[PDB]
Amino acid sequence: KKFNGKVCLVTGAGGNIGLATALRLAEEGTAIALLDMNREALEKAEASVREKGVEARSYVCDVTSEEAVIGTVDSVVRDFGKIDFLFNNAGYQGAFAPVQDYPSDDFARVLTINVTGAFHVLKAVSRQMITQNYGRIVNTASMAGVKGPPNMAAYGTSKGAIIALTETAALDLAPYNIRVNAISPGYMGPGFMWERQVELQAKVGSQYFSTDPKVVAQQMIGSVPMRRYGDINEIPGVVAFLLGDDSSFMTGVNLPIAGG
Amino acid sequence: KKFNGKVCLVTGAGGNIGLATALRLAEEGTAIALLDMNREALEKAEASVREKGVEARSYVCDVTSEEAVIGTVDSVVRDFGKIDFLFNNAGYQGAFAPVQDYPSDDFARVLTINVTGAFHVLKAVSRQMITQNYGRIVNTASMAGVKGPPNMAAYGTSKGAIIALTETAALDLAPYNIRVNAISPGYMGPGFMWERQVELQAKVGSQYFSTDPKVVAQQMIGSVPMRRYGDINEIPGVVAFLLGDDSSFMTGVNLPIAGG
Amino acid sequence: KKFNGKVCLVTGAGGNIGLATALRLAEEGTAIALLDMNREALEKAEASVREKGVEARSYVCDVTSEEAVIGTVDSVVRDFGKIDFLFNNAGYQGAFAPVQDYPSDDFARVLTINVTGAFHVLKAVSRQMITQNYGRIVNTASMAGVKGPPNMAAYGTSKGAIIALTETAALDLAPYNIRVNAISPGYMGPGFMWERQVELQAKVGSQYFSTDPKVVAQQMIGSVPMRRYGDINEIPGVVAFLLGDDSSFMTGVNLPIAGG
Amino acid sequence: KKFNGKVCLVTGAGGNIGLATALRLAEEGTAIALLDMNREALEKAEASVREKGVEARSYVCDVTSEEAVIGTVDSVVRDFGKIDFLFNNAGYQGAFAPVQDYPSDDFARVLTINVTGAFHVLKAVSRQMITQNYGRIVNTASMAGVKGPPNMAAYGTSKGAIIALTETAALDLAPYNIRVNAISPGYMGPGFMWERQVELQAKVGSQYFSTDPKVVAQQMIGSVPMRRYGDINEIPGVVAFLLGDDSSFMTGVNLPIAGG
Ligand SMILES: NC(=O)c1ccc[n+]([C@@H]2O[C@H](COP(=O)([O-])OP(=O)(O)OC[C@H]3O[C@@H](n4cnc5c(N)ncnc54)[C@H](O)[C@@H]3O)[C@@H](O)[C@H]2O)c1
Ligand SMILES: NC(=O)c1ccc[n+]([C@@H]2O[C@H](COP(=O)([O-])OP(=O)(O)OC[C@H]3O[C@@H](n4cnc5c(N)ncnc54)[C@H](O)[C@@H]3O)[C@@H](O)[C@H]2O)c1
Ligand SMILES: NC(=O)c1ccc[n+]([C@@H]2O[C@H](COP(=O)([O-])OP(=O)(O)OC[C@H]3O[C@@H](n4cnc5c(N)ncnc54)[C@H](O)[C@@H]3O)[C@@H](O)[C@H]2O)c1
Ligand SMILES: NC(=O)c1ccc[n+]([C@@H]2O[C@H](COP(=O)([O-])OP(=O)(O)OC[C@H]3O[C@@H](n4cnc5c(N)ncnc54)[C@H](O)[C@@H]3O)[C@@H](O)[C@H]2O)c1
Ligand SMILES: [Mg+2]
Ligand SMILES: [Mg+2]
Ligand SMILES: [Mg+2]
Repeated sequence: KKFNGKVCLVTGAGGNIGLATALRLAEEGTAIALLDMNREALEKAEASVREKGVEARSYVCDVTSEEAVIGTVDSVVRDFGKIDFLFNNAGYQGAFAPVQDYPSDDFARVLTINVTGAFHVLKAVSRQMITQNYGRIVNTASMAGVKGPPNMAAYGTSKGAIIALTETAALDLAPYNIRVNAISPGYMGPGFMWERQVELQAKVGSQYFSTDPKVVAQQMIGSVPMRRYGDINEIPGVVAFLLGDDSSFMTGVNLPIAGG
Repeated sequence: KKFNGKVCLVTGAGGNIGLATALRLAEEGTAIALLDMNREALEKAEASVREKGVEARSYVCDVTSEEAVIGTVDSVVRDFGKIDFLFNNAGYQGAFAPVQDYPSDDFARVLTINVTGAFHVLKAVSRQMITQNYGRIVNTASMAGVKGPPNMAAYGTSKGAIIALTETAALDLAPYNIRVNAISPGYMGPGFMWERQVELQAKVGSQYFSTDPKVVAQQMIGSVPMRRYGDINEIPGVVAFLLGDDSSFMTGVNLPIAGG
Repeated sequence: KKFNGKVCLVTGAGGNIGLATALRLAEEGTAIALLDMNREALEKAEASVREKGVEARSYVCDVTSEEAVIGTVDSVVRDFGKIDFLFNNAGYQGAFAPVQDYPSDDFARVLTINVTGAFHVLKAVSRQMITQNYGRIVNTASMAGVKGPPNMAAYGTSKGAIIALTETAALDLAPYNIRVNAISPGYMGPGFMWERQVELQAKVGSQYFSTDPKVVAQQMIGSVPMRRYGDINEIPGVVAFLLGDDSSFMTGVNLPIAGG
Repeated sequence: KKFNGKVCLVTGAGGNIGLATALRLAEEGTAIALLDMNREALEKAEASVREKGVEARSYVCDVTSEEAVIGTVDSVVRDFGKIDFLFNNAGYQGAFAPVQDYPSDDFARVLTINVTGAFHVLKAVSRQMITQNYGRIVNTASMAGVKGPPNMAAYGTSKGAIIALTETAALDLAPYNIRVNAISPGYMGPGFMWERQVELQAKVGSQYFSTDPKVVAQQMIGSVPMRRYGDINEIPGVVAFLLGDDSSFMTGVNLPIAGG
């Protein structure tokens, strides 16, 4: 059971992928600092992680506020003593509309949470890892960043930005024994947020998907070679691999988790 | 002269690549709407363009203001009647510092001008191109967005965003006879933008470049297979190719202009 | 009308893309050396080119035979004096079958004609260009090389090899004022090639396409954002662009011609 | 210990990466079927594997001979009963020379061993895996296939072919619960295969490296962000990740193991 004595700051920890990844890292003996802007979801997640029997604490923090991020990371360093791993995962999906009708205020919001916020967290945590001369970081990008999808102007651009940020961060931090990589999930389901993407692409009425949500879900699944959307639980193991020693000579890489 | 009869809106038109491209398109016959936030630069550029024998006009506009962009685009349409081509090129280079010390305010600034501003222009202009059922767009990305460079966290992420946005826009706009592509210049020189980069990279003291500017320019040119930086004038032709009919079945692509 | 005085060796010249491209280069004043193994196709192609009014000669040659290629290039050099351009285009589509039943002999044949054969030509011709300290080369790859398609194991591998060979050759030949690039056409129609692709994909019965050829054609067209296959006449201008001076700082690049 | 009861066929099992990978898989409880053309290296390699306390057997076989490949695979299924995992790794490094001087016989030999032979193995084994409706495959590509390197025309081309072939095979075999992925090692040292690369690049005297072998080695390490070549033992864990359940929703992907 590796990761014993390791500490991981998970952002967006109250959400689907963040909670699922925290549990896996915990099951592995990792101590977890949960960070999310959503208090209710945060505490519900903290409870599920505590059972795993590892040390764990929560921090309500809006990553777009750098002052709140810096204070929170400092409280984390104070509460756990160090931050070995970072799963820089908080994010917002954005509206769905073709570019000519894309809500402009929403576009800046997507960039601010997904890029600037992810950067606030990476910067503050990286300074700490530098003092430790050790650290492994995984940034959550997306297949939308690998190839811009229809009606997702903002999100796609935010995730493509994350992929480049990951490469630049990998180069800057390499000298301090820190590695930085990214994961790019494709269609993940079910539950919800899969339903959001299905309903909202359907509502657009572009040539890319039907306006019938049941039909859209089939077109999306139908595009995956494995012919299923992925289960949220198929992501934590990729994260763990990128944080652990088997990826020791890997940095600056982006792993599609998309069924082909 | 192809392009005879066409109208191209060029943003960042008072700057290096923007002016060079405007001139080349004017030599081919296209009327030019120049857009830049720098009035002094615009005016010198507008006079050079008119020397080529086409109609040319200037619009002082900060692309970060959507209200200014929409106002300007409307005036461009009132003055020229249409907008056939768009060279979405205004940009800011950003600071040079490793990620752990990257100025946070600058980070948001780079993203707002390079991604949100670029998006404001793309949205307003594509609305007009849809009305025409005709449009060709070229977004200026960068080799920095193709692979994130050291000490350029914000700039590389902004151009990685432009590459994905170009893909999404291409998908969204294909049904209306609009194509959307990008160019990704590598090391281009001489001049102070080339000098700013040599100088500011040298200043960081990172492992990637010497602290001596003469050695940094050597290291940069020495990383290019053609062993020379590119001339700014080796960009206009590429933009013209992506706007004209020789690229009629290409959209959503990104062209490296980098020497190998 | 540039290319006056230029000499272009086109392989696969009797073929569709080859003849289309030779005509366009002839229209720009370039003299054409036509190379193909198919004599009937060649003579009809040559007649079409001469009609353009430029110097032209045909060479029956099987590119898989290095000795035939060497002797042929020597003859083109005596007959025209030099070889400024090369469109390394001859190719074979291969069988269509899922990998577990892909015909092994055919697999080897696809690699020999599409890779080894293109390499024989590229080597022989680059020697002449180094002697002239000038040359521009375009290799015909394919979207199947950019992303391996279903049931096309050999063809995809052959074009993915062409994309790498193009990058190495660009590096190797850079010091001699030689540029080497590639084009990657996607779906092209109508005609024999298109009919074959559709028909043979339908016959496989794989999950990727309908078993009814009428539907398979619609599915292929349907996968394209521009919602049409491309016309081979949308390829010559791209080759011409990669050969001429507007691409002067571009080498080692691969241009998708795929509709999105 | 996952993989208890698993059987993995490893080709090039007498070589560095193949032996290192089989040992790691044996430590996880995997029975190894070692395949190579060199009997003596197989003997030593199998000796090392046995010592991990798992069932292991060796097979002398030239992957370029399809008849030998099918016969060997049948024997493996007879001796172990099934083939759950495949590490398709045998390969030949090729000559080192600028394309214009690349030895043509060697060019073909490289393709035949690295592509056709890997294909022979992939085909025969996928047929078995289809029978089980279960299989995980890892093909060894290389960073040379990700971007064509100077003086390695044949090798880069063969590895670019492997990456495309990996994508096609992932599509073809996905319906039978089989996944196919690749790894792309960068600079791996020390040893004599690394020394061979260093010595032969130095020998070419191209502009890409020093002519002094000692300096070449430093230039290669210096191009790595992590500033060190990777250890061969930093590859096994990646292959194991790609064969195990943590990569359950990943197929058609290529993982660089290159230091940045
Ligand atoms: N679900 C998918 O299919 C999918 C695919 C690709 C990428 N992703 C990405 O994975 C990550 C996690 O996504 P999910 O699937 O877990 O969704 P999710 O909504 O359940 O979780 C995202 C979490 O981040 C939090 N968050 C949002 N804005 C924040 C802010 N300003 N400060 C702090 N926390 C904030 C939310 O409150 C939420 O708990 C995101 O980056 C998302 O874009 C998801
Ligand atoms: N020079 C290079 O080597 C290089 C390499 C890769 C990409 N680029 C990109 O090419 C484009 C043109 O760059 P350059 O080389 O021409 O530099 P430049 O500074 O000369 O021109 C950029 C121009 O955009 C304008 N601009 C900046 N912010 C603006 C705003 N908010 N609103 C309106 N105009 C604004 C500036 O006033 C300037 O005239 C940029 O997007 C740049 O990032 C340049
Ligand atoms: N047509 C398409 O849809 C398409 C799509 C992607 C890539 N391509 C590639 O474009 C190129 C030309 O395609 P096409 O559409 O023109 O096909 P085509 O069949 O019309 O012509 C190919 C030509 O090459 C010649 N040729 C084949 N083997 C040869 C050999 N050993 N020696 C000399 N000549 C030989 C043929 O005789 C023929 O004249 C090929 O490399 C092909 O794979 C075509
Ligand atoms: N060493 C590196 O730095 C590096 C980097 C990228 C990719 N690779 C690739 O990784 C794989 C492993 O290579 P290595 O590093 O282990 O070198 P290696 O020489 O130690 O092992 C290659 C093994 O394959 C065998 N082989 C060669 N031709 C064969 C044939 N026709 N039939 C059966 N077996 C054959 C060899 O005899 C040898 O045992 C190769 O595909 C190689 O090209 C290696
Ligand atoms: Mg990108
Ligand atoms: Mg015909
Ligand atoms: Mg490739």
